[PDB]
Amino acid sequence: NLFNVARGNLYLVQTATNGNWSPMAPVAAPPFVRGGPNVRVVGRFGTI
Amino acid sequence: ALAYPGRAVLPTQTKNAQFLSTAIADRIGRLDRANLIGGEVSAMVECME
Repeated sequence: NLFNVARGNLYLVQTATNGNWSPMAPVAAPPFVRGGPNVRVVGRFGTI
Repeated sequence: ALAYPGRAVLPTQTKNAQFLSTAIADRIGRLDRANLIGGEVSAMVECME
């Protein structure tokens, strides 16, 4: 992190929060993981 | 782009994209570069295209 490189994955949820916020160290729980319930992995090329 | 249908970008459900999504990924480029001498041109490459 001293060399402007972050480890770990990246979330793109929205939140309309007014209070404190920190993308570096989010105190709250992650919204989901890869093997979790109702979550699904996209295939190759993201075909809509 | 015409050489390598495996390198296609498949944005939407094109009917071509219905076919090109079935493409096995490691079926592309060279497979056996049968070279003999380092620094000299390879004798016989073996590529899928």
